[PDB]
Parts: sequence; C-alpha cells; structure tokens
Amino acid sequence: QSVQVFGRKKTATAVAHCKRGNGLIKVNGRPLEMIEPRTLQYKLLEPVLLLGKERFAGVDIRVRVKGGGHVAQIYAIRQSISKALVAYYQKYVDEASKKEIKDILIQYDRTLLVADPRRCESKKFGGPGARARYQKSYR
Amino acid sequence: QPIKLARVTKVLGRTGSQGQCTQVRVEFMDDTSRSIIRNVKGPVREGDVLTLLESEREARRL
Amino acid sequence: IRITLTSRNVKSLEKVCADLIRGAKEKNLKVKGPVRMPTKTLRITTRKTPCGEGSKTWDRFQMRIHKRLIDLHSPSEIVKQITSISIEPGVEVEVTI
Amino acid sequence: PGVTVKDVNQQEFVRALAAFLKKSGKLKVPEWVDTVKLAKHKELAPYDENWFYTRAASTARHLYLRGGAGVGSMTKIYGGRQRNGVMPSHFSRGSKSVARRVLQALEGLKMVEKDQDGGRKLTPQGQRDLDRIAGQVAAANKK
Amino acid sequence: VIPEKFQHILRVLNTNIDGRRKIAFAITAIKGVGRRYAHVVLRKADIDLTKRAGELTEDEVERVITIMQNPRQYKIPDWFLNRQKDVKDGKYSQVLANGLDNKLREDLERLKKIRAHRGLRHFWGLRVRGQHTKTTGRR
Amino acid sequence: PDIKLFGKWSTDDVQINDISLQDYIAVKEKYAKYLPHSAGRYAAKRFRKAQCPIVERLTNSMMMHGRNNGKKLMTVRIVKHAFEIIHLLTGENPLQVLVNAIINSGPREDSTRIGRAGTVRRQAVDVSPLRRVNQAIWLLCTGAREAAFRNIKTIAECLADELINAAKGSSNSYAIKKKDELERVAKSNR
Amino acid sequence: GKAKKKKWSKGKVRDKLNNLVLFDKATYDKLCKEVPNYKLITPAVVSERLKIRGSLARAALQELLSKGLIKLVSKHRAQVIYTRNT
Amino acid sequence: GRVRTKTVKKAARVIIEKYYTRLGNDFHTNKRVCEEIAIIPSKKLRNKIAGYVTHLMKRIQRG
RNA sequence: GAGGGACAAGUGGCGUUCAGCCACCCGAGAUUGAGCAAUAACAGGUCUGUGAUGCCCUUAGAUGUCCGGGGCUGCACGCGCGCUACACUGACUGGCUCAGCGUGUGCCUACCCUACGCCGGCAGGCGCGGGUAACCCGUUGAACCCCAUUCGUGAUGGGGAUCGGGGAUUGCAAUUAUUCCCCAUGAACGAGGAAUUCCCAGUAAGUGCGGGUCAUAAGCUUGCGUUGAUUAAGUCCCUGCCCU
Ligand SMILES: [Mg+2]
Ligand SMILES: [Mg+2]
Ligand SMILES: [Mg+2]
Ligand SMILES: [Mg+2]
Ligand SMILES: [Mg+2]
Ligand SMILES: [Mg+2]
Ligand SMILES: [Mg+2]
Ligand SMILES: [Mg+2]
Ligand SMILES: [Mg+2]
Ligand SMILES: [Mg+2]
Ligand SMILES: [Mg+2]
Ligand SMILES: [Mg+2]
Ligand SMILES: [Mg+2]
Repeated sequence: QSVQVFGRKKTATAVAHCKRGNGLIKVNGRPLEMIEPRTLQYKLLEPVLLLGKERFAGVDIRVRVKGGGHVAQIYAIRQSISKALVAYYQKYVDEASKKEIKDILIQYDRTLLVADPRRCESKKFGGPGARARYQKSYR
Repeated sequence: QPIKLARVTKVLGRTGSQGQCTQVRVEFMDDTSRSIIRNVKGPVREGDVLTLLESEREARRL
Repeated sequence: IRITLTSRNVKSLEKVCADLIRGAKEKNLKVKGPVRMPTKTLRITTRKTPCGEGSKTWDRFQMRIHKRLIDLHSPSEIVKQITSISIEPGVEVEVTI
Repeated sequence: PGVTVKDVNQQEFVRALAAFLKKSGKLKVPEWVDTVKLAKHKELAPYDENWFYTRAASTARHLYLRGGAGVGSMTKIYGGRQRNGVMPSHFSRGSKSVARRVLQALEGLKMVEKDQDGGRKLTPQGQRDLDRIAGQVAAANKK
Repeated sequence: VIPEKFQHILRVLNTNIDGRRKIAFAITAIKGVGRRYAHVVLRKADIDLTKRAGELTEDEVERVITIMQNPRQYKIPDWFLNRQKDVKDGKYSQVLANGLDNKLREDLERLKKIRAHRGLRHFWGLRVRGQHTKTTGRR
Repeated sequence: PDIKLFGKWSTDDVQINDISLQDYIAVKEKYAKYLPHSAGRYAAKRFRKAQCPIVERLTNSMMMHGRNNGKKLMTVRIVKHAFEIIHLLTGENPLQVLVNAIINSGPREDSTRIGRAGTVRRQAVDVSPLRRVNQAIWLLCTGAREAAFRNIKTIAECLADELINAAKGSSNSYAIKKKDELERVAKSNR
Repeated sequence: GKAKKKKWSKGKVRDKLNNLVLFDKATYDKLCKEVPNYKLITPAVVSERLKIRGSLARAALQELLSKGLIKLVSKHRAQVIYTRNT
Repeated sequence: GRVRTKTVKKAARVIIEKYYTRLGNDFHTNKRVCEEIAIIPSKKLRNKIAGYVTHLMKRIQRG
C-alpha cells in the first residue's frame, strides 16, 4: 500500500513515496529539518506546518530527488509533499476530507498543487542572451 | 492648505506626450457629487482612492 | 538474440517494427517490446554566406536518429527466417547472439 | 534510538570527526604537506592547522556516501574555481598528491576497503567509528 | 587578552618598514617577499598568526629574518624560491630586498651585452611579450 | 489553524493608518506568509502586482546593481537581519514601521510633460498609489545601498537605519530627502 | 602617460580617518563602562562610534559575550547581533 | 485575435449549409461531427472550425 | 510512438443581424519560442568556396609550383565589438551541496574520450582498464549560491597588467606570441563628461559547462543550463515604417 507522486518544479522532480505508518521524512537519506539552504529551511516546512499533527503523523513520506538546482529542489519537494497528500487521500481517506484539505491548500496557494509550465527560452542566435542583442556601431 | 482624498469613478483616457498620463475623475468623498479631472501617471483602476494636494485644479481635454 | 533497428525517419521505423511484431507473434516466440533508445541529434551550424557581409545569419541543421531494440531469445534457425523481409531502404538492422 | 550520519547537522559532524581523528592519531602525513602545500590552485595556505585531519574527515564522509570513487574522482569532488585574472575563471581540478595521500593514510589505517574496478570504499571498522561519532554528536545536539 | 604592547614600526632589512596591521601581511612590504613566502616563513617560525606586528618579540623577529635570509638551512625546497638554480653562480637562493633591483640591473646589463632583442626591446620603450601594441600601453 | 507568521512574529494587527494605500500593500491575512521568497509570477497581468507581499517587494528591489543581481537567499537574509535589528530597537513590530516608512516615503505629486504641443512647462501632476508604493521601496533600497557603500556599516544596519528614519521622518533619511525634493519641485512647477 | 580623468569628485568619506589597532586602557574602561549601556551591539556600530578596527571590535565583543554581560540574538556570515538584559 | 481566416469561415458556412441537421449546440459533439462529415487535415483547424460552427449555431438557433 | 487535450467554447459587459473586444470561473496551458517566408529591386558583397564561368593578363629566369626563413603581431597616435575590475551585498580559507544540451579512436586518407592504481608540490608522468556508446568516462559530485574563519574603509589582502628567474607539455621548429604552472614584481583604476546600445517573464543580469576552430586552444562565437528582479501592458514628441 503506497503511492508515488512527483514534484515538477522547473527541472527538478521529487519522487514522493507515501506509505502508511507513524510518520517519517527521508529527503535523499536525510530528514526534514536538515535541507541544503538554511534560509529556505522554513519554506519547505509550509506543507507540514500548514497541515499539522495527525496527518503526517498518519503518513510516512519519503522523497527522492534527482533535480536541477538548489532552489528548484525546494519547490519540487514542497509540491511533491502537497501532491502526495492528495493522492494518498484519493486512495485511502475519502473525498470529504480530500477536497476540503485541498481547498485549504489551494486557497492558501495555487502553486502547491498546480505545476507552472515555465521552462527556459532557447538562446537566439543574434545576441548573447535569449532576447538581448550586441551593441550596434554607428558614426 | 487642506489635503483632500478622492476615489476613481471613470477613466477618460491616456494623454500626454508619451501617453504616460491618465485623465481621470476621483469624485469627492467629503461632500456631494463633485468631480474634477486630474492627471495620474502610473497604473490606476476604478476604486483607487487618490491623494490630492489641491482640489482646485482642472486641466481638461476632450 | 536481439535486433537493433536504427532508422532515418520515424514512420518507416514504426512500419518495419509493426511488420516485425506481426511476423513474430504468430509463432511461439516470446517477444520483448520495442524499447525506445533516446534520440541522438547531430547538429551543424553554418555561417550561411561565402563572404562576411550583412547581418550575422546562422543555419541550424538537425538529423534525428531513432533506435528501437527488440529481444528475441530463440534458436538462430528461426532468426534466419525472420531476417528475410522486403525491408525499407531507410532502416538499418543489427542482429546479436 | 538509531542515529545514522545523515541524521545529524553536517558541519557539526565534521567538527568532531576531525577531533576524533586527532584523538587516535590515525594519520600518516609525511613531509611536504606538513611543510607547506597549496590547494587545487590557491594563493595562501589554509589557516586551520589540522587541515589534513579536516580533509581526511571530508574524504571519509564522501567515501561513505558515494562509494567506489578514486583519486581523480575525489579531485573533482573538491571542485576548482580558478580565477585566472583578466582571463575569466574555469573549473580546475584539485591536487592529486593530497588526494592519493589521504587514501594512502586511511588504507594504512584500516578504513579503506577496495572496490576493485574503482577505488576506496567503506570498511565495517570505519562504519562503527563514523557511526558512534554520529551518535555522540547527535547526543551533543540534543544536549 | 593582550591589552596594550608598546610597538609601532620595525626596521627590517635596513630599507623596509613593517607596520602593525598583521604579521603575515605586513612582512609583505619587503621587496622580493609576497603572499605565500611569508606564510612559509611564519609557519616555520611557529608564530601565532593572530598576533599583530606591534605585539611580537624582537628575538622572534631576528629568527624570522634568519629564515628570510637563508631558507635552505632549515627546509623550504628549491622550487619555491625566487632566484632559481641556473644563475651566474647556480645558487638555489632567495633574492634580498636591496639585492633585487641589483639583480634586475644585472639582468638588463647582461642582456645588453648579448644584444638579445628581449633586452633590446626592454631598453626601447616597448613591451617584450606584448604581442599586440597598436592599443596596448598608449600614452 | 496556526497564525501565519514570518519568523518569530505575529504578522498581525498591522494597521495602515490611512486609506489610499489599502489593497496595494499585501500585509493582510490572505497574503501574509512565512518567507518572502515565493513563486514569482507577477508580470502576467497589470494589476496583479498588488498581490505580492511588500516584504518580498523589498527583497526584490534590494537585489540590484549587477554584483547583487539575483541572490534572493542573500536579500532574504538581509531582511531577516534588519527585522531583528528593528525588534531590538524601540520594539513596535518591524512590519508596522515598514508600512509606516512606505507611507511616509514615496512622493504624492510629481512633474511630467503634458500636451498643448508647445513649450513643456513640466507640469505638476498627481501619482498612482501603486507607483507610490513602488517609488517608496525604490528610494528606500537606493538610500540604504548608497549609504552602506564604502563604510564599516552593513546592508542590514543601513537598511534598518533607513526604515526607522523613514518611519520617523526627521529629515535625516534619504527617503525623506527625495520626498521633500520632489514635492518642492512640484510646488515650483505648480 | 598623461593623467586625464573625465570626472572630478574628490573629498572622500573622511580623508583617511585614523583608527587604533589596539585598545588603550582609557578606551577599554570606556568600553567596560558604557558598551553595556548601548541597546544594540554590532561590530560596525561599536567601530564607527568608538573608533575601533573591526577585528579588534570582534575580539572585544567575543570577550564580553564570554563574560555573559551581552546577550547574543543570532550570528551569521557578516552580521553579529547583540542586546543587553535590562 | 479570433479574426478567423477566409478558408475557415468558408468551410464552416459550407458545413452548416450542407448539414444543419447533425450539428447541435454542444461543442465537443460538433467537433467530432465535423470529422465525420468532412476531411480536416489538422486538429487546430478542427477546433477552429468547430468553434465558429457552434458560434453560428447559437445564431441560427436564435434567428 | 499512436492518440487526446484549447476553440474565445461557458458566464456577464461593451458591440449594427454582426465582425470582435474586455473581465472572470474551470484548465496544465486562455497562448510560448522559432523555422519557412511574397511581387520587384540594390548597378549591396563574394572571380580569395568550387573542375561555376566570359574576357584580359602571366606562362619556364613563371603571377604555376614546391623548399628555407620572415611577415601579416612590428607604435607618437584615433576609433569598434568585448573580458577583468574599481571591493564589506565584498575578497581569503575550510566545510556543505544540487544540472542540462551534447562530445568521444584505427574515420573515403588520418584521427580520440577517459576510469583505476602508483610517482611528483603543481602543470604532468608511468603501467593497467573501459567506451564505436541510455552499457564507459558518467547516479557528468560544475560554478553561482549556503555555513563557518580571517581581513575592516585603507590603492587594503580590492585590483593582477607590467616583468626577473625557473618547471612541465604539444610539436619538425615556440625565439620578434605558443599554452599551462611556481615564486617574485604590484601600475592605472575612487562606478566614469558629450553621447549611445540592448531589453518585458524564466525575460535583462550574475555564474559555469558543452560544441565550432584545434596539437597546443578561448576573453571569440554558438547551444546548454543554474540563481533570478526592477518598470510597462501605453503613446506617436524624438528615430523610423504602413494606409487614405
Ligand atoms: Mg555591469
Ligand atoms: Mg521578403
Ligand atoms: Mg579555380
Ligand atoms: Mg591581421
Ligand atoms: Mg580604445
Ligand atoms: Mg557586431
Ligand atoms: Mg587577488
Ligand atoms: Mg596592494
Ligand atoms: Mg556606443
Ligand atoms: Mg564577475
Ligand atoms: Mg572550445
Ligand atoms: Mg575542441
Ligand atoms: Mg572567432
């Protein structure tokens, strides 16, 4: 009995494996309170500190990341948690709890459930960036 | 030199050399339906209460 | 025994793979699926002009290389029959025992 | 309860691991490194004088996590940003002699098993060592 | 906590002046000695590098100057020095403060005897390795 | 069920003293969150810039001038230091005095080119309150940056200094300097 | 070459202000008698208000924090934030 | 920019004028009815045709 | 890989039976980036891409061709595209930590990518092993960033050109240029006058990597990512275009 959901930040994906049990967090072998940015070692807490006690106390959630960047991993893990609760409620505890807790998460923020299709633009040939150009030369 | 406050009813259009300014009416809250036409640069919707430093200007255009 | 289909275009690739599966599954051959190797892209970028006048204007050429693997563990006597297909000229076949 | 090395604050862990290397004296630091030696491409020697104990602690940690690495692999683990000056910077490799020095030190001090296609990896001896150290640092964290 | 020690400036090597800012970065002011040679001399003199120049013992200053004038008696191998081996004497040595400009004048003098064009373009108002000189080094 | 708090904070009962800046400062409960760093999608529509919290806006305008471009971790660190300064100095929660500095910062009338298609007198016009919030944050971060350029002071100290001396507009701060300078030019072009 | 420069803004911050690398005993007693009484203690505030080099400021702050007169709030990269009890 | 092309409005008026009968006021049904009664080379063209066909149906059913 | 999914379809408002526009729900997305790209021209550039070519010129003491040096680099100067910088939002030193394009050998005629171990301080060397590739380099352990140390407004340790001495490495040859590394030397430069360029959302900008050239080889160029704003969502004054 387990569900795997994903993160889908920009090029960062967190496989979230939620199994029934007391409540554990494995992020690449390492628990919740130790993440790589000390500053954003509160942003990833937002699903946990927003849901509370008896919900993570009911679900084991482990996270594996082969992502793209530091800040992208934080939002990838964040959205993977917030989707893992959604799919584990679709499998295990009914829609009368699921749609209500989903309404709370969405009325807080849409990006916890909805992935944002914002990838890079391809670097155009004329200039050194995607939009900018080199300096012209007049006299 | 009292300072009055006024909230936007309509937008008459964008005018100026650059199109930067927006001719609008802020009505007057303090008394009855008095409304002058003042220039605002920057974005402005309906329901924006505006800070006026003089309620005696009127630089109208058609 | 595996067969590597490395082709020039996707439609002839799909058609020869469908023909191979249709000529395979009537026998008692346990077939592994047409596994998709990822697309290699050989790119060449070119100045477009013999002399350097005008705006800097670059070509951007691509080829797509497509590759499907299929595993057919059998005696090789059946594979000799499987080899005989009027095959499209844009498809390359490797066989490996 | 169970304390594994990932479950601890990390710079706190190496802060005590370099000390419990100095307690045993599990080190063969021969001559030139004791004299003076720069890093990858650097301008000064490091300040903290026990930096061979520090490099050995970092090497032990990374070989526990990503096993089967070698000299050039850990050389690229350390990571080089070499500001060349006016000409801009690039990724430059670590120094190779210290990279194989720490391997030769931990192999002689019984903390390197050999993955035969590759190189270094963990021993059960070093497993017990690194694990008891992580447990006591976790106890110092809660206490 | 070392409240106050009575020292401002030393006289080292009969020409140079050491301030009071640090020790390892104030030995820098001696010609021929720069970034890393001081950190070699300091760690061979076993001095605590936290101490200022205005707090250090004159016996230890004389020991430092001994390390400065002769490295090879103690350690400090031949590759690290300033005056390499192959010299008008073949001595693996470290050039001094006042001796440095003298060795530079000997370099230019013996290149002017040979009339190697390296020394010739050095005697001209030109750049030796300066491959392009349309724009490099104007005025 | 918890109260949405920044750090150790309450993030609550911050009352904007007047109207004409309500709904352009997102200090309210439906737009108060833990960290300033959020998923920035604030160039999609014109007036959806208002739903950004002003602490995130302060971080965003704080990162400038090439050497500091990007690095939202660094500027959120700066804001975290500055609120810790304002907490120790006189109390009176730093979110409140940030809002007060925004009110007593940005100009309320300016000068610009108007028509008649003749000689432009640089006529004194009003200003959008959105542009007041924007120009407030811009003048605050500009004064903090060029105050902390070349001194022993830090970005944290100069930013907290600028916010406190803007919430108390006692003519020592660069925001009150450019405030009074723009209103004097507007009165001269009146 | 000839010295040509296109801007002229001289007169910097204060004309190479002198600063003491080591605290005298009068300055140290001034520390011990009024650095409690300040509300916030950063190395920058202590340095620019008492004419102290910043490393000497960090040394004195790490001294009196070890006395425990001062109360640390947080420490990070380049900012050191202090208070006094009452 | 729904200023739809001459060929799109031409084929849409031909579709409604030939077969008014099968088309209803439901967009997703009318989309699949277009592939039954016509040959459309592309799916974007299917969607554009079916959208303007439903907008014409909300006029013809009206008046 | 096949297929689906987004059309202004639903609401309301502005709309002439309209064409359509604005605001919002739902959605992943209310439209992203390119490619291709008309009629007619320039007396635009390439005879130095061609065994594509007319005519002229030269053809044995050659303007053909090799071969040995030298040179396009040579500096009282002016101009263009850029890189590094002018430091405390920072440098130094240690620790922690995550990518994506794509490249790689006996090749239609001359050609590698590197794993491991040991020596050496480093550039490097020696044996051994793999890869004609989702198999091996390579779960590309990149930089930026983050944590900790030192430096403390000082041409300072910012700045790293100038240049003395040496050491590897390619090569047939580096000297009036290779390249890389160590020590030393430590200038101008204090955010830049007149003017001008580029830019609207994963956008400018910081940052590193891969390819092209190549043996040695990037500050160029071309793709990739990584961290990631400010201000617009408007007009025709300035530059310039399209229709009466
Ligand atoms: Mg810049
Ligand atoms: Mg055309
Ligand atoms: Mg020819
Ligand atoms: Mg040339
Ligand atoms: Mg020039
Ligand atoms: Mg150009
Ligand atoms: Mg430097
Ligand atoms: Mg200097
Ligand atoms: Mg220009
Ligand atoms: Mg830079
Ligand atoms: Mg290259
Ligand atoms: Mg190459
Ligand atoms: Mg080039």
